[PDB]
Formats: sequence, structure tokens, C-alpha cells
Amino acid sequence: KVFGRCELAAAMKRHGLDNYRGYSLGNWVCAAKFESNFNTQATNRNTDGSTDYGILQINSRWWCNDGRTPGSRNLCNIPCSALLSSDITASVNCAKKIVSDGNGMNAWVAWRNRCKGTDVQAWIRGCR
Ligand SMILES: [Cl-]
Ligand SMILES: [Cl-]
Ligand code: NA
Repeated sequence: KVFGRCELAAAMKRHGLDNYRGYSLGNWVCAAKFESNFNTQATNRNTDGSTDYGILQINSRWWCNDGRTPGSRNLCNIPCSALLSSDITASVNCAKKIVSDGNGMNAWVAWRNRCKGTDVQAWIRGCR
């Protein structure tokens, strides 16, 4: 599923991401824009052989199982395919664990390089 911007904002807010760990909703929408272009089916291979999955590009090296990242962890206890569903519950629950682990949203490289320090409220402007 390719979410609309305001559609994703509403889903993220309903699942409790707005101000989670102090990160306002626009931070999460901006991160999703540049991680996946709002596409739940997005996948990208990393240099180390792990893969990033879903709207927030969660990495099989630590967070989910895809059966092809030898030596990785599965800290969210889910198959990586669950992060590609049109229903974003699994991705949000896993993102909550990631952002709680010490480095905040710096865990998302695209957030650090393209969202951090910018006017992230722009990403929820106009939405109901
Ligand atoms: Cl915001
Ligand atoms: Cl933080
Ligand atoms: Na894994």
C-alpha cells in the first residue's frame, strides 16, 4: 500500500506514535517519506547483506527475521514480511522499540540526514 501523506499521519497518530519518546508526528511522517516514500512494500538491501523493510525501513540485522541475514537478531519477534503489510501496526510497534533503545530517531539514517533540524511540522500541515 502507498499511503497518502495525511493518511499515514492519521494512522501513525492512532497507533500512538505522535510524541512517542518526545518525537512529534511530523518527525515520523518525514522519516517515512524519505525511508519508503510512504510505501509499505518498500525493501532495500544493505551493504552487510541485511535488508530494510516497510514504511520505516526496519533492518533485519537486529529487528525482524527474514531467514537470510546470518547471525542477525529478531528483537521485535516478527517475520520481516509482517513489516510490508498494508496495516502498519507491526511496523509501529517495532519502531517504538527501536526509538526507545538509546539513540532515538538517529537510528533512521534518512531521518538524521533529511528530517532532523528541519521544519518537520510541514509534513502534517493541512491534515485533519
Ligand atoms: Cl510535527
Ligand atoms: Cl531522544
Ligand atoms: Na534478523
